[PDB]
Amino acid sequence: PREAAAHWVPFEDKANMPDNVPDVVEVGATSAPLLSASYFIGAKCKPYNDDFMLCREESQGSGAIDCLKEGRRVTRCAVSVIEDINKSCLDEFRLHWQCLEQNNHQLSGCRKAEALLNKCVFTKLNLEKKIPGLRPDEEPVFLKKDPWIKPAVDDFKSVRAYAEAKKNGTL
Amino acid sequence: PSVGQDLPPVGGYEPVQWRRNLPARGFRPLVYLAALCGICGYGFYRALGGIQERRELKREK
Ligand SMILES: CCCCCCCCCCCC(=O)OC[C@H](COP(=O)(O)OCC[N+](C)(C)C)OC(=O)CCCCCCCCCCC
Ligand SMILES: CCCCCCCCCCCC(=O)OC[C@H](COP(=O)(O)OCC[N+](C)(C)C)OC(=O)CCCCCCCCCCC
Repeated sequence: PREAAAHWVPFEDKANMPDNVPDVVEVGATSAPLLSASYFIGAKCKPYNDDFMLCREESQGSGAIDCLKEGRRVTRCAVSVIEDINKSCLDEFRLHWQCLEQNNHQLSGCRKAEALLNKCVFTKLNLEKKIPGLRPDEEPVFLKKDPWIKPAVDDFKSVRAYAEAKKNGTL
Repeated sequence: PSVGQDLPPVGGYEPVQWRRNLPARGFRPLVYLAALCGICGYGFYRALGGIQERRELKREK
């Protein structure tokens, strides 16, 4: 909660989780893949994440040890989402998060690869990207045409792929 | 006799300019103020539109 300052020393511990806790696959995705697939892991794994945080609320200060069984399932279902999005559109997912590698991981600077990825995942993985808390007669911001805030440099691969998807008629 | 001196022309010189040449230049001051308020208000339009757009971007992130 507070930052380490004044000569902090990093240390690691070679040790293992005990016998009674089963093993769990951990997420190997990085900040641009994770920020890319954030909306789709939030769309598929809403009740599991909600179960985890609601358990952690109900057992106060228990915290760590007593809702471990449910933090298993949130990691498992998000790994399921990212495996499925790899096998579905590895190329356009890659186009998206390689765009997000530049521009400070700003989501504002990568709209034209984001449209391709959202179409490809809604077509095949059939998850939709939505923003809740947004009452009607308020346009969602990744749908609007001529935004005020445009990126400095459109990346070249996604402009070319966006024009090719115009020409194919899939868009 | 007086030969070889410099003398004025027989017709005289043309008249020089010795009045003040300070013509009032510029638009009316109400034109500059109306232009000022227009330039400002269009700037406030674009600025507050960009602030609201940045707020929606912060919501998304
Ligand atoms: C490189 C871009 C520089 C832009 C200039 C800086 C911002 C503008 C400042 C406003 C001053 C102004 O331009 O006012 C325009 C006036 C001329 O109007 P007037 O003859 O008095 O008739 C007004 C009669 N009324 C009142 C009935 C309508 O003054 C001048 O032109 C004087 C020379 C300043 C030149 C500045 C360069 C711009 C070219 C203008 C050629 C006409
Ligand atoms: C004393 C101050 C009095 C101001 C009176 C001006 C009323 C003019 C009506 C135009 C409103 C409009 O139509 O522009 C609306 C704009 C743009 O918003 P948008 O993104 O397009 O809306 C989309 C709605 N969403 C976001 C929900 C989707 O927003 C503004 O804020 C600009 C207002 C004009 C600037 C006024 C500044 C006045 C100068 C103040 C000097 C300190």
